[PDB]
Amino acid sequence: KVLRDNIQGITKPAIRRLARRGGVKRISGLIYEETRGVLKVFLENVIRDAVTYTEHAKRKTVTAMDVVYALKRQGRTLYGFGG
Amino acid sequence: KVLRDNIQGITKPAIRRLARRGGVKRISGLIYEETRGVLKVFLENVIRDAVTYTEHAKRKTVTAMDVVYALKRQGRTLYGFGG
Amino acid sequence: KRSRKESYSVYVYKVLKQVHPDTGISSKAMGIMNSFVNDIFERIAGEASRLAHYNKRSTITSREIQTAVRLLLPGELAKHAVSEGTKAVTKYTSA
Amino acid sequence: KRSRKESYSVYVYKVLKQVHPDTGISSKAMGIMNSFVNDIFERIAGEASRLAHYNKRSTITSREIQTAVRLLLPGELAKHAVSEGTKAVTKYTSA
Amino acid sequence: ARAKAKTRSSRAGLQFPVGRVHRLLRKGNYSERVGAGAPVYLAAVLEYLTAEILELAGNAARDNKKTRIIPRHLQLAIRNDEELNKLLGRVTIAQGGVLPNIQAVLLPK
Amino acid sequence: ARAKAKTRSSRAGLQFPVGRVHRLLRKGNYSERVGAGAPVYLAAVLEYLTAEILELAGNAARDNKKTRIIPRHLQLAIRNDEELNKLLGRVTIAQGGVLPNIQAVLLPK
Amino acid sequence: KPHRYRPGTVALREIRRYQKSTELLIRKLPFQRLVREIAQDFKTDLRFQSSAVMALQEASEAYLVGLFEDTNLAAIHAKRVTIMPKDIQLARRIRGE
Amino acid sequence: KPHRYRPGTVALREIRRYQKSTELLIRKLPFQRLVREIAQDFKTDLRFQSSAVMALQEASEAYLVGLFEDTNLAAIHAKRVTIMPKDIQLARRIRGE
Amino acid sequence: SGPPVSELITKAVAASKERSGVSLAALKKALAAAGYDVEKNNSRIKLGLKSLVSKGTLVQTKGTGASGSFKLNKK
DNA sequence: CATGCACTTACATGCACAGGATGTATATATGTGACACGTGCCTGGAGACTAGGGAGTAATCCCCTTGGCGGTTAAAACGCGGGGGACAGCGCGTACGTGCGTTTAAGCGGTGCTAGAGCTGTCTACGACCAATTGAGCGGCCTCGGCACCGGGATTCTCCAGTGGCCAGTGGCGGCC
DNA sequence: GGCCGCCACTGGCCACTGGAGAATCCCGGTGCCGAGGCCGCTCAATTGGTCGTAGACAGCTCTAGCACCGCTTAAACGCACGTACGCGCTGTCCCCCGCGTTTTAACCGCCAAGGGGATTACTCCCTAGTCTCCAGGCACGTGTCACATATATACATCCTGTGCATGTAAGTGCATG
Repeated sequence: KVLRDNIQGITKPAIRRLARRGGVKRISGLIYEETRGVLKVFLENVIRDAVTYTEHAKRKTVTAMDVVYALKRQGRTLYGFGG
Repeated sequence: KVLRDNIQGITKPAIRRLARRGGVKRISGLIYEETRGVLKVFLENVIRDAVTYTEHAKRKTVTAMDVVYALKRQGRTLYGFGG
Repeated sequence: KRSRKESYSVYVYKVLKQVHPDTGISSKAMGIMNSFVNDIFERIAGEASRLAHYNKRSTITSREIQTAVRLLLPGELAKHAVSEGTKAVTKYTSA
Repeated sequence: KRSRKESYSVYVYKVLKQVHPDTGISSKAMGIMNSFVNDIFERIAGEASRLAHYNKRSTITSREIQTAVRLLLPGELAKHAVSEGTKAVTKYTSA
Repeated sequence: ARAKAKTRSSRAGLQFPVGRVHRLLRKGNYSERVGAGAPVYLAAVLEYLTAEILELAGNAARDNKKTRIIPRHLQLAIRNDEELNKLLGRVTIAQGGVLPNIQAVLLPK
Repeated sequence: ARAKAKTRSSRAGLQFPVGRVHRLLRKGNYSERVGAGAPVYLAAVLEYLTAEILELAGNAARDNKKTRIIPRHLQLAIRNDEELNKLLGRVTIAQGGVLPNIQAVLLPK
Repeated sequence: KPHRYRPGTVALREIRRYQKSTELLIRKLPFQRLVREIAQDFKTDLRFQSSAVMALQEASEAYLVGLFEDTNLAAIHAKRVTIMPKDIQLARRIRGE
Repeated sequence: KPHRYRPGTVALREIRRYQKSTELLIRKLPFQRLVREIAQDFKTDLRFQSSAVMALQEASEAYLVGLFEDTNLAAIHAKRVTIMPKDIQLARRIRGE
Repeated sequence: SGPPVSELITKAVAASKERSGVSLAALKKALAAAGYDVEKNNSRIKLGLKSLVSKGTLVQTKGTGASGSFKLNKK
């Protein structure tokens, strides 16, 4: 029912892959947990708004269109999911 | 009437004043002209916007309302001018 | 002969005397407050407009406004505004 | 069947064949172009509404559309958009 | 023959103008109809925000022993509150100045 | 006695729907009245913009010898134009990837 | 003798590869797990469109990657090639976060 | 010998003064001259509300001052106390200017 | 050809006789003034100075290894 | 007698403290205009009443979402190692900081003008509203060929071993004192 | 005869290079599933007329900006001398990616189930709109005290001279070679 630790599901090699996409040549060992915290902050910031949209839509199922609304609210508009 | 290099009308000690208000301790000699170019880019953008407002307004004179509309167009909202 | 112009002067000055009866104000600070209250008015109004579009509603209700407050206003100001606005809506409902 | 859902597939496909008769299109890229055109459309609509409000204009006309596209679009994109729109406005003016 | 005039702000028990905000929302073109409680709720929210920021400006003015609110007081009140700073991270204020703030490495020794 | 129902996009020689965009403006609540040439001008502007972005996308797909345009090609086109990237810096394409970019200090001797 | 590449060469080849690639680098279902875990902290027992999860994955990877280019710029700006969490804090403070 | 402060002391005092002060750090008349100079390039015979020029002012020191705290953060990141124009360039590019 | 860089380093340190020992930068400037391809032979200078240190003919004042100041022995 | 050593003693260096000097605070005196408060008004907002229509609610169904079960491997994780990088120390030369003298030009008061913002009447172009209608555009189907995956060869990049040049350590000899 | 300077012998160190190995790019081939084209439907764009009004212009007004001028210092510039700071170099130590191995859970993929998204209908609560009437907030006028400014002390604090704690080196008496 409940979930306790899935932030560690964003594993270190995945962060390494993202950093190589980011052009980072060398990654410190202290990076990964801080990036987990930063990712947690960004995800909660968007998904609180998403929950707000979905509840205001009187739905209990989260739709991607609300995710688009939340992302374009925070100046992070995404192309490829509108409609 | 025709003005030529009023970009240097922003004096170097005024740039030092602006840096000290920003808490800058030590300023290179290379700084001032580069910052003049940067503020030139900033001013020309915002005055392009404010002008476009003004000829759309069918007015010859720039109003401060046009200015604050231009700033809020850039996400740089300014308060205290009748907006 | 001058055309009348709108301001928030009486309301902000009276709520200032409510919160601090002994405190004055400078006029350009009132201009800043005018810009602030206007700015938040179009922020909430635009959020309410697009939220009314997203659920295809042509009527913006207090639910939309409250949703917009939860969106733009973060944390404690949102829930305090919800409580006070709910009180105001309840009092208007009794009115 | 179900209710009709609006899309811009046919127009973008026509424009694609105008610029490239030879090449194809992917449907997820089609969703990207729909997001793109809807985003630009709502942007221009927003500044049109704002500018019409600033001049207190009850009717939204082409001149402030021109103003808004000159405002948003950078440089030669804006000038050629003005040129294309002016050409189309003249042709529709001539019916 | 007719009921006496009574304001809707008083009907909410509020100071912010219900009729003015209602008219501005109607003419601001956000929806073609509007719920009755929506502008009352809106005016209540703005009155609450104005009251709290006026409290903070009053504390700022009292700390500097000045009776009247100054844009410097507004700048100090907004920038020293992390909630209001995150509300207004992109807002600039005329003649506001900044927080008195130095880096520790800029200090001597 | 009706004439043949002709289309306004053809009247302006355009591809984008004049009637649909005019309907969107009438129901998108930006003003209660809309000048007749305004959606025509808007559709022309949109057609121009779509023409350039699609042309750049087809050019990029041809550069990658690909006969059907890809969101990767959309990213590569939209990021390699200065004015388009300045128009759309804050906007992300799904599955777009990133520009090939390595700093010179990252490169070896 | 078993070959061993000199350090960073494979890292640069990784950079070229994943700049060339377009796919998501995050494991899909652990991301779904974490998204639902954050979701129940706001409202429990909700349902998700998989499209919403994929959109969150795309936006999250994009924000992270752009943060890493900013971090790389800060690190080389500090004349270093190894990124640090202080670089990330600097980048977030510049971005206004 | 005459009195002479060591370097940085006057800088600290004026930093405290100008952080405490709110008054304009630009001479007003050459600022107005530069505004008219730039604006004439885009449209001829442009006239200005003085209030419009003033709003253009506090916008100018607002953008510039924020750019210098960004620059100062870059410099203290770079273990320096003297700013260099590439720090400003870094701040602009990370902000996306 | 000429003599190896060790003797040139000895005249480089003996040219000044400051209270503090000569820096690496100052001896590089001294070899530049006297004439040497110092851009090609930084490692040669480092090994020569370290070898002279190991004999005890030179004593390093404040730095360690090739950094800091370098001064002559007691005799 | 002489000579080296050790002990004593003068010399020198760096850290700590008093004292001056100047900047900043802080206390008292004085005007003033800016904020605040009484006043006329009209205009925008409330009062009464209605139409109707957007919206709340009931029903349903099916499609989408959740839940679960097996295979498999890529994916993560763990360990070794060893190079590359961070970073501290040190110095150095320079480039701003600070300080003092000058010019000027920014700034303030006062004059004068008029473009130009802006208000008001007209009225006309234009667009919303409404009824019919259709055809264009959208939902669904179907085929295909472009392309993703697979498999094979060439290419390129890289890294490290072999090699020659370059330099310093070493030995030996002649010449002079 | 011995010792030192110079010339010659020799080994160690650094860069240059070729080649091997491995990752990658490139080349068909082929099955397959989105793309796109066809086809059937429907709803919304069109067409046409009307009515009412939105804004463009004429005209007029007064006002704010623009320029000029004339003093009048503030600061901007400029020079000069000095420190402290970027920064270049290097030593050193440790951190983190390369690589190989083990585990593991993610993912396909397959299937069940059911839940709520969504759609349709129905009826009604509200609210947009109209007319009437009236008081609230803003323009207007004024007055008056909070604050700006000036000035005189008073302390803070920062630099610096210098007074004490600590390292150093030399002189010389004394013991003894």
